[PDB]
Amino acid sequence: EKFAFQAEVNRMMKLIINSLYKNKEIFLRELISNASDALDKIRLISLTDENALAGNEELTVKIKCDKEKNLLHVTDTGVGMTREELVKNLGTAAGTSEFLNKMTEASTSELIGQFGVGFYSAFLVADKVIVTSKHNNDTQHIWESDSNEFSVIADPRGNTLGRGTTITLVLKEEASDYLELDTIKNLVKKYSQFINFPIYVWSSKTGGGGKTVWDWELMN
Ligand SMILES: COC1=C2C[C@@H](C)C[C@H](OC)[C@H](O)[C@@H](C)/C=C(\C)[C@H](OC(N)=O)[C@@H](OC)/C=C\C=C(/C)C(=O)NC(=CC1=O)C2=O
Repeated sequence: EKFAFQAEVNRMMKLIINSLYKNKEIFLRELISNASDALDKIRLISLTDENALAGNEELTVKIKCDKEKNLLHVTDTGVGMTREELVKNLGTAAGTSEFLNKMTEASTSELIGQFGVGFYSAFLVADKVIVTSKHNNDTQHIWESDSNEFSVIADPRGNTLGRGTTITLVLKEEASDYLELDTIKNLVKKYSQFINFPIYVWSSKTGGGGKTVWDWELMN
């Protein structure tokens, strides 16, 4: 059922990702960029095929800090991924050479994005990463990994996303700060530069008369 990452690829990625230890907050920049790409794709598709947005009529990025469960969620209503794409694109050449040539013969913070491995920076702050996704052409599925092995299963909750993807991070004890609204809001704003889609953070808001209310708060 489960899978294991390629021995050499894993080892090399461990070193690549670890080199970003002085600026771990970049994982959020990468997840936001990924969401932006998924949203650009569904937006382009919707220009000629309006029914493409039927499963969820909105184009947004919504972030939720679940202090109660020690989880950080980054959800987009982009194009989503099929079960095969989760297994194939989050599980697997001599292209590694091209990556270390860029490493040694040449910055890591700007190379991961270009090499298409920025997603893995999530492991800088998380012991486990879960990817829940729903694409128009398939049912909702869940990918899970501890950075060494991974598995994919049909989501028993059914199609709850409508369309899109949720990146769920099980935060390391030393990354509890990322559950704080102020910290998350600050980072989102710092990394919501060229994203042409609204990004929200589920937050507490002043409700008046001493009342506290919760709602999505626009960051860009
Ligand atoms: C150019 O596309 C990108 C690729 C190539 C490829 C895998 C694209 C993918 O093909 C199935 C879909 O077309 C695309 C819409 C899905 C996302 C961007 C997902 O994010 C969300 N929010 O859906 C992301 O989930 C973690 C997919 C894995 C990301 C990896 C391994 C990475 O590190 N960098 C990548 C960032 C990218 O932008 C990357 O490799």
